[PDB]
Amino acid sequence: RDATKLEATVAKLKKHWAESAPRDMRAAFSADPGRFGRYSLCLDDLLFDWSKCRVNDETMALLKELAVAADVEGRRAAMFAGEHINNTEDRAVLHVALRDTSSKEVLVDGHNVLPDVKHVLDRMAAFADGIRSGALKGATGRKITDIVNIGIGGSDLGPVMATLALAPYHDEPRAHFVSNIDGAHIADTLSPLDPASTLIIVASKTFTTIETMTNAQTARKWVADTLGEAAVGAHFAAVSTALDKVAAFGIPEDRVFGFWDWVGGRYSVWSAIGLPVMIAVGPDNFRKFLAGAHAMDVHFRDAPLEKNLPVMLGLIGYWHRAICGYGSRAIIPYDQRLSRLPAYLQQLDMESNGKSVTLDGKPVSGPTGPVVWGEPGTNGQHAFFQLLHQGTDTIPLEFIVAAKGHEPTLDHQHEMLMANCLAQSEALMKGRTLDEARAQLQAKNLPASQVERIAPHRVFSGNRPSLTLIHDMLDPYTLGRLIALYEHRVFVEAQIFGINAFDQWGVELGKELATELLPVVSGKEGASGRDASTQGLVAHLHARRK
Amino acid sequence: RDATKLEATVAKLKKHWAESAPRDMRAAFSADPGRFGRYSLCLDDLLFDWSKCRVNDETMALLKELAVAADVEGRRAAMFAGEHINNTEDRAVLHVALRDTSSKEVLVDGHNVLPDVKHVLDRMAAFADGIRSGALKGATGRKITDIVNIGIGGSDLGPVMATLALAPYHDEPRAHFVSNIDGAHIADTLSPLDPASTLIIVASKTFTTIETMTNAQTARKWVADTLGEAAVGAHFAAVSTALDKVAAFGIPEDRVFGFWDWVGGRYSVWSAIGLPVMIAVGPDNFRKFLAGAHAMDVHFRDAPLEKNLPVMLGLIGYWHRAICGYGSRAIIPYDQRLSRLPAYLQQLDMESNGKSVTLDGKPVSGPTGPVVWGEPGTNGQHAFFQLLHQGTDTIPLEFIVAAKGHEPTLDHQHEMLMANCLAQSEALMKGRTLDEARAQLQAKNLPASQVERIAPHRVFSGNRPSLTLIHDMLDPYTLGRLIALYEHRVFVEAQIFGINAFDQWGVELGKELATELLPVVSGKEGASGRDASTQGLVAHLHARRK
Ligand SMILES: [Ca+2]
Ligand SMILES: [Ca+2]
Ligand SMILES: [Ca+2]
Ligand SMILES: [Cl-]
Ligand SMILES: [Cl-]
Ligand SMILES: [Cl-]
Repeated sequence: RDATKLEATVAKLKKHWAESAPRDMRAAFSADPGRFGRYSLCLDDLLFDWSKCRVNDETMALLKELAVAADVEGRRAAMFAGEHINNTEDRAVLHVALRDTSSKEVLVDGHNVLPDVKHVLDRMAAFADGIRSGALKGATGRKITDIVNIGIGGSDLGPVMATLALAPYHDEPRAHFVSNIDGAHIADTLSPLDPASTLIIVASKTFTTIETMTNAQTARKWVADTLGEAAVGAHFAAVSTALDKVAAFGIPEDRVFGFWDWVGGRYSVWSAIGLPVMIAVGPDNFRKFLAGAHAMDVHFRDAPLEKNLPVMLGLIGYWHRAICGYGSRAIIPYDQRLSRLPAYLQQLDMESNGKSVTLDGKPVSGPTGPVVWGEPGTNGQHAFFQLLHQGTDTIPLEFIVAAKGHEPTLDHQHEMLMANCLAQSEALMKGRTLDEARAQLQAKNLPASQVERIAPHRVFSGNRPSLTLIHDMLDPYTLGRLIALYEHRVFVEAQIFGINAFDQWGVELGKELATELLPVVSGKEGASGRDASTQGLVAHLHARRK
Repeated sequence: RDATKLEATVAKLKKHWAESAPRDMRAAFSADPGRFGRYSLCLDDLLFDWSKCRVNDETMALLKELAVAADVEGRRAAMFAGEHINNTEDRAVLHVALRDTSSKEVLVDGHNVLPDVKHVLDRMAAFADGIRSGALKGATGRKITDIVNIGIGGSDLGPVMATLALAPYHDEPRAHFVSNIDGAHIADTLSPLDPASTLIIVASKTFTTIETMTNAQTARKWVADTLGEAAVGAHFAAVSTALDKVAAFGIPEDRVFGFWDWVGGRYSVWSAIGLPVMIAVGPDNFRKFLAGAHAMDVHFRDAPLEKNLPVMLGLIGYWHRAICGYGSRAIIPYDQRLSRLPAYLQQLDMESNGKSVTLDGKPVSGPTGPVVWGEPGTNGQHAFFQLLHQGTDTIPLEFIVAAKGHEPTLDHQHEMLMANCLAQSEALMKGRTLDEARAQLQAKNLPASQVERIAPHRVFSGNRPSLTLIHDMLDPYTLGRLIALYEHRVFVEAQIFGINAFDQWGVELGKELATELLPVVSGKEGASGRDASTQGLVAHLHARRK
């Protein structure tokens, strides 16, 4: 890594944005239709087109220089090598090992981790098969009809996202996900269910995660109240490494599935944490999900910078955020089954890159992670695209769509879906001028004064950037490949930012203060010494609760 | 409205923010604990506390001057009076009339709308009661067990949000919501259902909404394929005013429920669009939902500026966006049942205020609507609060929480939920200095070298603003009151921005281009000279579809 060169290149990119980057995208496309080919890449059926971004050959040359000066490639090699690149926590970062079916070995501290990874998946598969087949029954001999995952953050969003995304691959048992400490979540989830046919999965590495374990004890009582204490072992599984604590809870060791310190929560869906996903779609589908991620990993590791999809995606995201000054990015998947992808991507991106200090503990040099937000298309069009088109800020779009849906009789609806996806990016680029707006109103034969009055309200600046990702069909493999692409774009951006993508020290202060405030809120102690707002809110809660 | 006074006051606010607004919030609270009282207001049980925002008495006086200069009060009166304040469409704006049980008359174009409003509600209630009781059966004589709403935008987000929010008040029948043109949505929703016990509600004022009516024809074929053509009339209701088209489709007169041009989509959950919510919770609960909104309407209309909750919420929202420069705001409801509130507020806020021209068609003077986003607490803490605490940008928080949950046996979970809510706002304000981070590490007896290595990563800037809203319990009335609060804050901000909150010209370009693109995507027509990216994406789709 070359700090001087990196800084010089950042400055060149800012000068370039100011003086040389394309301003009129209609004109750029008109004069230079070759830009589609130059600013797109494929990996197998996956097409990544960033040609509607405000870039030219000089932009891409500078971005390559940036990737080189940031040592994206060397930092990547360190990750794959099992080096302790999570420096603040002194840990390896090896979510890639979780889906690695090609390497002979991957070493962490002198130990080949691959056999352990594969052994856990094998045990998960045997368990999932048994639950799915009815071979493994509840305490009164019933086939399990419902599974309830209990976890927070990374122990939840991945499982939810993937399970919903793979609905066509999921039959019985039904899958439910509890995460909020709010009692509404566990209460509303368990109330319609029968304990006799329900499996609870408790996802916590330590088995002391306060919110998860509080929910877990509520579920434990729900089982034991109806089926008796002895039934707990037939109605629970644990995703945990705290073998002492899982035994104390009454979960047999053959229903406990572990993972490792080098699996970050927001990168854990590939591990034992994905157990509810594997129960939902079956082990074969879960392994296809792993295989798709693995294909993206091999590509990420091996493709030269100019052909490397995640590197280009990270470079373009960095461009948008740090150089163009866009504070957010909207990720709009044109697939209702990806309804919970944006929320997943919020954790992956924002918790990784929402950082103000570098690896070495110094203040960062520019903006770091942007706000990530979105909803599926077409839904989002009818909620907030008004602002994306006519708002005062430019917000870059990341579009995702499949060439084929899963409904053989509704391909016409899929055609409308695709047309809308392509039309929105086209609209953001081309806009509509006052003359064009005027002409449309004149064609309705409105009075001249009304045309003149309304026309300015129908103007669209255009030149708003977007990129589009197209895959053949959202199947397990394609989903895995998509998530991995985003894991690696986030890695890339973090390296350019100079931050640790793999720690999360920013959650500690809230936890600390929540621990102090619990007995205060519960009426067990005073809010003496705290700020007057915290005091006033505590006082109000107490008054309203009395 | 005084444009020169308004510009002057904005300039004063910018100068005040730079030079005089509080920079050290710990000091601001410790020196002046009275700030909690001065920067909070109540309406009945509803507490609104903005004392953790970066404001003092001079900020608040300037914001009052701003409201006066913008003629917030005159514009509000014009809304309540039925004037055509949606000037670009030449329409009144009277969502407030939909819940108005106190006024003698509300006039639009000389006609009292209140009796029509109340008559539609009465008809909806009779229908809802019949469906709920089993008096109104399917074509083969079954009690309806499932309702499926089909709509886009404002015909979907409100129904979804409110039905989830009021889960404790919803028994039978089950409620489902279809919106995406993606065939996955209607197929996944209808697949498990029995047409014999299913009622489809088609929400489209025109009954020509392309996505909704495509979905509606798919649902109609689903009913007719199993039950026969004649059965359609017993399995559909319409929220529409297109009486000829509704009759042609097969929907009887007594199951069509209308609304008016002065009800905007994103303000429509109070109208006949709320029918599925009314079938879910019952008419008595729906009327309580309206009553809560009405209580907030009367307050908004009648309270003086500095005692007016929506006015002060809009002024603080404007301050954050236009003065402090915060491009987004995070709305974090500490209630799992409000899981779809942020998505609802995105449409309400962003589609209203994501505008670049003033009422008179001139370019706006500064930033308009911000990006609105969020997830419920505590879930969001474990997803993205890392970034909210330690990211490079400050993003203001709007917290919402209840003093009491619906599960007495889980009130300890509710105490944890409230403690986390208060801890997050406290943490955002207070932060943690380097010496404070070091002291925590030193208390764990870590080596000095480790203390110095780690401490900078555990620093929190603090001084990050938030406001908190507390209500006693999320019941129908409280939900109604909360949504109305946000309708009116959006109103208030729009008046300061000088824009039309009530049009949405920005959705037209995308629709236009999607209509054109459909036959090109389908292959029904050849190419016709679009940009190389659109062409490239089309060619890829054709290639992958065979
Ligand atoms: Ca399925
Ligand atoms: Ca203190
Ligand atoms: Ca800003
Ligand atoms: Cl996590
Ligand atoms: Cl004109
Ligand atoms: Cl009609």
